[PDB]
Amino acid sequence: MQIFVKTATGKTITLEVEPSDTIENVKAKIQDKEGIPPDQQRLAFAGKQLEDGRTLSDYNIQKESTLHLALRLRGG
Repeated sequence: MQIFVKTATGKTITLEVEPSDTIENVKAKIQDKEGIPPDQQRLAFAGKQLEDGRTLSDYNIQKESTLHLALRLRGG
């Protein structure tokens, strides 16, 4: 039903996407939440590189399972 994307800051974010809206949707639903635009973020699953252009539910996403997110540097 839902999923969990945990930022590199250690903050947990409960997310809700469609099974076939592509990984791109996982980044878009967080763009409004954390405000961080695309590209500045990156997704993974237990270390497995996730990629857009494929059905996320067929890729690695599972029911209420945990994913791993990476963000940009602070810059200073």
